[PDB]
Amino acid sequence: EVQLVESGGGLVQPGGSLRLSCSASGFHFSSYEMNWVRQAPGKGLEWVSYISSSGTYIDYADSVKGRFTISRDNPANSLYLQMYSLRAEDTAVYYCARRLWFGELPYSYYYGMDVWGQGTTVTVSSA
Amino acid sequence: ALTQPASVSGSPGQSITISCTGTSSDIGGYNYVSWYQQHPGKAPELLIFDVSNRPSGVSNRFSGSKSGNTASLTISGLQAEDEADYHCCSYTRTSTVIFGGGTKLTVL
Amino acid sequence: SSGNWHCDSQWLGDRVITTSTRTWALPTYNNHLYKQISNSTSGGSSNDNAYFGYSTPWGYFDFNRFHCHFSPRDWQRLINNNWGFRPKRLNFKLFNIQVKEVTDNNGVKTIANNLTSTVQVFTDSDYQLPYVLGSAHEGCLPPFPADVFMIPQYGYLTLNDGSQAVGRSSFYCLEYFPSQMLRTGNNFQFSYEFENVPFHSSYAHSQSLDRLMNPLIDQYLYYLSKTINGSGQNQQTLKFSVAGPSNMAVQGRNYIPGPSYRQQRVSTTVTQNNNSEFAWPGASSWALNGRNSLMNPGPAMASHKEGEDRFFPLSGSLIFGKQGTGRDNVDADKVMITNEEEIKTTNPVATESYGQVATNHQSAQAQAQTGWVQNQGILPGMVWQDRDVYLQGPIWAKIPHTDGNFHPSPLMGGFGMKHPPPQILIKNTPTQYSTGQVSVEIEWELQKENSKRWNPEIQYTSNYYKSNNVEFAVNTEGVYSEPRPIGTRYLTRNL
Amino acid sequence: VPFHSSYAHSQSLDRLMNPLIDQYLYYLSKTINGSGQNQQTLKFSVAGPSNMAVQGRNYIPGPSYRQQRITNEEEIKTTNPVATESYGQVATNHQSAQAQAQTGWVQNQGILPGMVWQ
Amino acid sequence: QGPIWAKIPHTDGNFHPSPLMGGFGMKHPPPQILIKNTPVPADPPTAFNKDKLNSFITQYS
Amino acid sequence: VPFHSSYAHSQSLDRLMNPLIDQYLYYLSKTINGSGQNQQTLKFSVAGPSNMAVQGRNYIPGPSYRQQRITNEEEIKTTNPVATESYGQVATNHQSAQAQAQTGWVQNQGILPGMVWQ
Repeated sequence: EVQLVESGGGLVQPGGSLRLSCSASGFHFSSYEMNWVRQAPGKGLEWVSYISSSGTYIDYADSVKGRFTISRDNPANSLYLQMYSLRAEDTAVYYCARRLWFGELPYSYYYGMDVWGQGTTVTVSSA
Repeated sequence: ALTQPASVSGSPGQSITISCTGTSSDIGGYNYVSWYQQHPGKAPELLIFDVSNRPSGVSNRFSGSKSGNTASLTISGLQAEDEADYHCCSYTRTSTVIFGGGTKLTVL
Repeated sequence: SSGNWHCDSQWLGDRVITTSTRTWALPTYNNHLYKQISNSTSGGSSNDNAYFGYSTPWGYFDFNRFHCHFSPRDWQRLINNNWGFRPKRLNFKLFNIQVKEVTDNNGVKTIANNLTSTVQVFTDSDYQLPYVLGSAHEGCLPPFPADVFMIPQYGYLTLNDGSQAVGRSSFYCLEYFPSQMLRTGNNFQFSYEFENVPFHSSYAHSQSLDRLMNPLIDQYLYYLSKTINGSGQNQQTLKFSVAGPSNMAVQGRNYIPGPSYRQQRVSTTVTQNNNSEFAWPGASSWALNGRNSLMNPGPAMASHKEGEDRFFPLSGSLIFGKQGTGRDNVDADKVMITNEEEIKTTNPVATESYGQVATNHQSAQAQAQTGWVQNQGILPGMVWQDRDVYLQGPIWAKIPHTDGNFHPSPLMGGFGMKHPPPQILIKNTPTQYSTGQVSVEIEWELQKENSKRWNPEIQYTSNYYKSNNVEFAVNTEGVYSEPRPIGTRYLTRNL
Repeated sequence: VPFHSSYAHSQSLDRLMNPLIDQYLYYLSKTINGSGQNQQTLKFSVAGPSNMAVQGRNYIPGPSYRQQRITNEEEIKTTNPVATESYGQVATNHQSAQAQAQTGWVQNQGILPGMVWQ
Repeated sequence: QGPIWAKIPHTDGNFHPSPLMGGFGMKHPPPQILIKNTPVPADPPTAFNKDKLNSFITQYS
Repeated sequence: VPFHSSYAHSQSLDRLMNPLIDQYLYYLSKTINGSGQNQQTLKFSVAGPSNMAVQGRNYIPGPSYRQQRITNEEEIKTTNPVATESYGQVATNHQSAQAQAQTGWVQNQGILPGMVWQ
């Protein structure tokens, strides 16, 4: 009954902007991290950014770094990725995913991503 | 990133193994790896987290190993369901994660 | 036989009986001698590391860590269902003593029973020797009963100026104290009664120190809201308002959080840390007789603010280590770092300032100026929690015998005692060694959980996911391991 | 009233350890791996006899109020701080990649738990 | 005008428990006394509905 | 030995349920929204007096060994299966998108925990 479903957006122009949003339902959203990863149509997964539950740590893999931001509203159970200065180097299915958590006390970390979003397709094309 | 083969094939019934090799910051030093099966147009599903640890939903036939500077997924008893693209994920030294090119498994 | 094998725990009402039986092997240390030891032999390149003292041939028994007395299960059982605990009685038996003598001709040695050898073992109940148990050293009985251990070598440190002694230094002869002598038909038992100690607090406060208020009512007290009416000259004015749920920062509170000594902040993501060698220069440290010394662990303080888990106070933690960990320059994930955050309600965070204070007096020509309070010691009206005790941590430490002290509870946590369990010294008789059994027993009194809380507690639990090995258990090769440091604060009380 | 303490301690507050044995506690030894750029790395090491400055201690030296630098109290220098010297240091900021760690001297100090003094 | 007693937060340690707002700090201060009007519903419906009853006679005591 | 029963049961085992109120249990109701391709869904409804056949019951009728279809036993049919009828059904397969659910009839049923019979 754990459901990550993101609306996001479709086709957009190069140099333009886009705002992807996600919706966490069925699990406590405020505890977990959340990740944005993208799969270009013919290529494997690539991790764009992650955001901590409290929002203290927001880190970007450097391809995008500087052109996107990430935000999460814990009372609204919604993760946001807003992006500017899009390139064709960014066209992918973007996933809303979260990392493993087991509900324990602090200083406990688990490496892997437990639940995944069904995805949203983003097409950045000039024509 | 993490280098793993383009594709792997096996005959039904027999166990086969995919590997993904990485630098000492990605894998050799840190014990972070994890494995995902994906089917076309489906969100990835986690198989193995940490090295050998496995989630409750995932089946028996999937195990994991780290021989050092390398990480490997061993699938046992291949079926038709097992056809999918297997991904390798490991948080790095700077705590930013990286993947690998994906590997398609073709059951003959 | 001179004694039986007892290991188990009995749960009766509020009492716990912890029975451990271990098997030890003691060699001969110092070739039957006393020896000066100092820094200069090992090279003594630091004035802070300068020491002088004596290593003695004897060994000693140390049970001062918890994992000795409590199986991981009975620890879990204790933590989930209890609000406090403390030791009552102590019962120690030495039996099945054996002494092996070594003969090596060229390559291969042959070890044969020597029946007439004696073992010298005494207990110092007047605390006449130097007492090294409260320092959290190695050599305690192994957590897992099947493992056999090498009894530590005793030693002590007396006063020094650099490596050289002074006339007020002392030399203690462990041969000077009357000691029962045991052969393979002898067994040594004594008992001990624990002095009055407070129950360890093993709960996390449900409410913080600043939220004690009722959210629905205003206070009758008043605070200063506004010092000017608006933009311009001569706006000086005095405005006041009720302290109420709207602004809770300002409500008058009976109690205030405890002491603080600020620790530097280290991140477990190495790229957020500064690119410099700040490990020694950066860390807090207290100085004594011209010798610098680190502040470790320090006053009991929350490890980090709520929601920030990659930060740990530089020197201010109890950092255990995983099974197999190297001795020197081990990577950060080879060690286990405890966090005290459960106290963060009552106690300030270790990496943050305790508050601010006002430096100057305002006038028309001066702005009200404030400054950061880095270290703030006890003020009347403070409340705080001590540091937690862990399955892997010390139990007690000896309160130094001094003019005075405040809050004798030891800063690594556990039960401070003026007359702790005495030291037990042992040796072979003056190439030979001994082996034997130990059975130690403590009786623990419990504080039962009274709560009326409606919704369920946090409990300690073993996580539900398939793994190669069961945790708190042997691997395939036989090596027992403890996966993580288990504190005791789980259930909850009101503040 | 308690008995007057007419004696000088054989040992010093910080030397109460057993000199032959390692602790099971680790301390933070090396924070930068090597000279260069992006070299931050966290290594630890076993607190023990080799470096005794860093051992974790159950008790600390008592309070201090600094003096400017004739009976003399130097017998109690074992458990008590020196009047003409600083109590210690405290970190004055959060370090980060941008800013180096800083410390300052504790000129006066109040009671904390675990202080013993003469 | 001011308070009489306070409750000491149950803790490992405190110093000079006297509450900073004055009066007598205590470990077992005088009990709390809690009181309410026992709810009497309005007229319930004529066939059973598992929902709790949200309509009540206005009352105060 | 037990007292022989010369009487007839007032009600059948399945008629024990109270007619007036709803259970708090739910049961699977619709497996598809509507007719067509890719309509799968799961809709859970309450077992209640409207449809009694689906309600949770605590007991089942006695064992049956089917005769082919004079003192007659029609008294006992409250708790006992009809001799000339099957005990019931069991599902024989795993459904999937590629296979329909199948079932078969029980010609002979042995004791199961929670049976009652005359």
